Amino acid sequence: VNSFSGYLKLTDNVYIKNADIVEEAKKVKPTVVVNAANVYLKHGGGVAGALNKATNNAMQVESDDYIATNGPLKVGGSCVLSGHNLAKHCLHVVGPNVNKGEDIQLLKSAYENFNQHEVLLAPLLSAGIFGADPIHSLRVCVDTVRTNVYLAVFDKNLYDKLVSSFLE
Ligand SMILES: CCNC(=O)c1cc2c(N[C@H](c3ccc4ncn(C)c(=O)c4c3)C(C)C)ncnc2[nH]1
Repeated sequence: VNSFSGYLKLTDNVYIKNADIVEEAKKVKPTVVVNAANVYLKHGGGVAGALNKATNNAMQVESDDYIATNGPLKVGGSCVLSGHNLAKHCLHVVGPNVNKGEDIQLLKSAYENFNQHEVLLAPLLSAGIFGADPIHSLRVCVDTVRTNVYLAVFDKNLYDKLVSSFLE
Protein backbone atom coordinates (compact mmCIF):
# COMPACT_ATOMS: atom_id res chain seq x y z
CA VAL A 1 0.00 0.00 0.00
CA ASN A 2 3.09 2.37 0.25
CA SER A 3 1.60 4.37 3.21
CA PHE A 4 4.75 6.38 4.04
CA SER A 5 4.39 8.95 6.83
CA GLY A 6 6.61 11.22 8.95
CA TYR A 7 9.30 11.82 6.28
CA LEU A 8 11.21 15.02 5.64
CA LYS A 9 11.15 15.94 1.93
CA LEU A 10 14.69 16.58 0.65
CA THR A 11 13.91 16.84 -3.08
CA ASP A 12 10.82 16.20 -5.32
CA ASN A 13 11.69 12.44 -5.20
CA VAL A 14 13.89 11.84 -2.10
CA TYR A 15 12.50 11.62 1.48
CA ILE A 16 14.26 10.80 4.77
CA LYS A 17 13.20 9.67 8.30
CA ASN A 18 14.92 8.69 11.60
CA ALA A 19 13.51 5.15 11.71
CA ASP A 20 14.23 1.41 11.72
CA ILE A 21 13.67 0.13 8.16
CA VAL A 22 12.08 -3.09 9.60
CA GLU A 23 9.40 -1.13 11.51
CA GLU A 24 8.79 1.09 8.48
CA ALA A 25 8.25 -2.03 6.29
CA LYS A 26 5.70 -3.38 8.76
CA LYS A 27 3.78 -0.05 8.90
CA VAL A 28 4.05 0.97 5.23
CA LYS A 29 3.63 -2.40 3.47
CA PRO A 30 5.86 -1.18 0.59
CA THR A 31 5.99 -2.64 -2.91
CA VAL A 32 9.83 -2.76 -2.58
CA VAL A 33 12.15 -2.83 0.43
CA VAL A 34 15.90 -2.46 -0.32
CA ASN A 35 18.36 -4.73 1.53
CA ALA A 36 21.96 -3.47 2.06
CA ALA A 37 23.35 -6.80 0.83
CA ASN A 38 26.75 -8.43 0.21
CA VAL A 39 27.72 -10.39 -2.95
CA TYR A 40 26.98 -13.89 -1.50
CA LEU A 41 23.67 -12.66 0.12
CA LYS A 42 24.78 -13.72 3.62
CA HIS A 43 22.37 -11.75 5.82
CA GLY A 44 24.08 -12.03 9.22
CA GLY A 45 24.75 -8.41 10.19
CA GLY A 46 23.32 -4.94 10.26
CA VAL A 47 20.30 -4.09 8.10
CA ALA A 48 20.41 -7.47 6.28
CA GLY A 49 20.31 -9.41 9.55
CA ALA A 50 17.46 -7.25 10.87
CA LEU A 51 15.36 -7.79 7.67
CA ASN A 52 16.13 -11.55 7.55
CA LYS A 53 15.20 -12.07 11.24
CA ALA A 54 11.97 -10.15 10.65
CA THR A 55 11.12 -12.75 7.93
CA ASN A 56 11.95 -15.61 10.43
CA ASN A 57 14.84 -16.65 8.15
CA ALA A 58 12.73 -17.06 5.01
CA MET A 59 14.85 -14.41 3.21
CA GLN A 60 18.12 -16.33 3.92
CA VAL A 61 16.67 -19.66 2.74
CA GLU A 62 15.47 -18.06 -0.51
CA SER A 63 18.83 -16.24 -0.95
CA ASP A 64 20.83 -19.48 -0.47
CA ASP A 65 18.75 -21.20 -3.17
CA TYR A 66 19.32 -18.21 -5.52
CA ILE A 67 23.12 -18.22 -4.91
CA ALA A 68 23.44 -21.99 -5.43
CA THR A 69 22.06 -21.64 -8.94
CA ASN A 70 23.12 -18.17 -10.02
CA GLY A 71 26.30 -17.40 -8.14
CA PRO A 72 27.19 -14.17 -6.37
CA LEU A 73 26.26 -10.63 -7.33
CA LYS A 74 28.82 -7.99 -8.34
CA VAL A 75 29.55 -4.87 -6.22
CA GLY A 76 27.17 -2.18 -7.52
CA GLY A 77 24.69 -4.85 -8.69
CA SER A 78 21.29 -5.97 -7.47
CA CYS A 79 18.77 -8.79 -7.37
CA VAL A 80 14.95 -8.74 -6.98
CA LEU A 81 13.66 -11.58 -4.79
CA SER A 82 10.52 -12.01 -2.63
CA GLY A 83 9.82 -9.43 0.09
CA HIS A 84 8.14 -12.16 2.18
CA ASN A 85 5.97 -10.63 5.00
CA LEU A 86 7.77 -7.22 4.78
CA ALA A 87 7.16 -6.10 1.20
CA LYS A 88 6.01 -7.41 -2.21
CA HIS A 89 9.69 -7.54 -3.33
CA CYS A 90 13.12 -7.19 -1.76
CA LEU A 91 15.69 -5.47 -3.95
CA HIS A 92 19.06 -6.78 -2.66
CA VAL A 93 21.65 -4.09 -3.56
CA VAL A 94 25.43 -4.35 -3.05
CA GLY A 95 27.09 -1.05 -2.20
CA PRO A 96 30.92 -0.92 -2.01
CA ASN A 97 32.45 -1.70 1.39
CA VAL A 98 35.12 1.01 1.58
CA ASN A 99 36.34 -0.47 4.92
CA LYS A 100 37.42 -3.51 2.82
CA GLY A 101 38.96 -1.31 0.06
CA GLU A 102 36.09 -1.57 -2.46
CA ASP A 103 35.65 1.10 -5.17
CA ILE A 104 33.57 4.14 -3.88
CA GLN A 105 32.66 5.05 -7.51
CA LEU A 106 30.47 1.87 -7.49
CA LEU A 107 28.05 3.58 -5.05
CA LYS A 108 26.53 5.39 -8.09
CA SER A 109 25.96 2.00 -9.82
CA ALA A 110 24.38 0.68 -6.59
CA TYR A 111 21.83 3.53 -6.46
CA GLU A 112 21.13 3.33 -10.26
CA ASN A 113 19.35 -0.01 -9.52
CA PHE A 114 16.60 1.95 -7.69
CA ASN A 115 15.50 3.51 -11.03
CA GLN A 116 13.86 0.19 -12.04
CA HIS A 117 11.20 0.71 -9.29
CA GLU A 118 8.57 3.48 -9.03
CA VAL A 119 8.80 3.71 -5.22
CA LEU A 120 11.17 2.13 -2.66
CA LEU A 121 11.81 2.00 1.08
CA ALA A 122 15.62 1.92 1.48
CA PRO A 123 18.58 2.27 3.86
CA LEU A 124 21.51 4.67 3.24
CA LEU A 125 23.86 2.60 1.03
CA SER A 126 27.47 1.84 2.06
CA ALA A 127 26.99 3.75 5.39
CA GLY A 128 27.71 2.28 8.89
CA ILE A 129 30.17 -0.67 8.88
CA PHE A 130 30.55 -0.35 5.06
CA GLY A 131 32.50 2.89 5.84
CA ALA A 132 31.42 5.35 3.13
CA ASP A 133 30.94 8.95 4.13
CA PRO A 134 27.13 9.10 4.84
CA ILE A 135 26.85 12.68 3.52
CA HIS A 136 28.44 11.52 0.27
CA SER A 137 26.04 8.52 0.07
CA LEU A 138 23.01 10.85 0.41
CA ARG A 139 24.40 13.13 -2.36
CA VAL A 140 24.93 10.15 -4.69
CA CYS A 141 21.33 9.07 -3.97
CA VAL A 142 19.88 12.53 -4.73
CA ASP A 143 21.95 12.88 -7.94
CA THR A 144 21.31 9.33 -9.25
CA VAL A 145 17.84 8.19 -8.26
CA ARG A 146 14.91 9.58 -10.30
CA THR A 147 12.17 7.35 -8.80
CA ASN A 148 10.58 7.92 -5.33
CA VAL A 149 12.90 6.87 -2.53
CA TYR A 150 12.05 6.87 1.20
CA LEU A 151 15.26 6.57 3.22
CA ALA A 152 15.05 5.13 6.75
CA VAL A 153 18.13 6.03 8.82
CA PHE A 154 18.19 4.17 12.18
CA ASP A 155 20.42 6.62 14.10
CA LYS A 156 19.17 10.00 15.32
CA ASN A 157 22.59 11.66 15.39
CA LEU A 158 23.35 10.54 11.82
CA TYR A 159 19.88 11.63 10.63
CA ASP A 160 20.33 15.11 12.16
CA LYS A 161 23.83 15.44 10.63
CA LEU A 162 22.59 14.44 7.15
CA VAL A 163 19.61 16.83 7.28
CA SER A 164 21.71 19.72 8.60
CA SER A 165 24.39 19.09 5.90
CA PHE A 166 21.82 18.83 3.10
CA LEU A 167 20.13 22.12 4.12
CA GLU A 168 23.40 24.12 3.91
C1 LIG B 1 16.43 -3.28 15.47
C2 LIG B 1 16.51 -3.94 14.11
N1 LIG B 1 16.89 -2.99 13.06
C3 LIG B 1 18.16 -2.71 12.78
O1 LIG B 1 19.11 -3.25 13.33
C4 LIG B 1 18.40 -1.74 11.70
C5 LIG B 1 19.60 -1.28 11.21
C6 LIG B 1 19.30 -0.28 10.24
C7 LIG B 1 20.03 0.60 9.41
N2 LIG B 1 21.40 0.62 9.43
C8 LIG B 1 22.24 1.50 8.62
C9 LIG B 1 23.05 0.76 7.58
C10 LIG B 1 23.16 1.23 6.28
C11 LIG B 1 23.90 0.55 5.33
C12 LIG B 1 24.53 -0.64 5.67
N3 LIG B 1 25.26 -1.31 4.69
C13 LIG B 1 25.85 -2.39 5.06
N4 LIG B 1 25.81 -2.94 6.30
C14 LIG B 1 26.56 -4.16 6.61
C15 LIG B 1 25.09 -2.37 7.33
O2 LIG B 1 25.04 -2.86 8.44
C16 LIG B 1 24.42 -1.12 6.97
C17 LIG B 1 23.68 -0.42 7.92
C18 LIG B 1 23.11 2.39 9.53
C19 LIG B 1 23.94 3.37 8.72
C20 LIG B 1 22.27 3.15 10.55
N5 LIG B 1 19.38 1.45 8.60
C21 LIG B 1 18.04 1.44 8.65
N6 LIG B 1 17.23 0.69 9.40
C22 LIG B 1 17.91 -0.17 10.17
N7 LIG B 1 17.36 -1.07 11.06
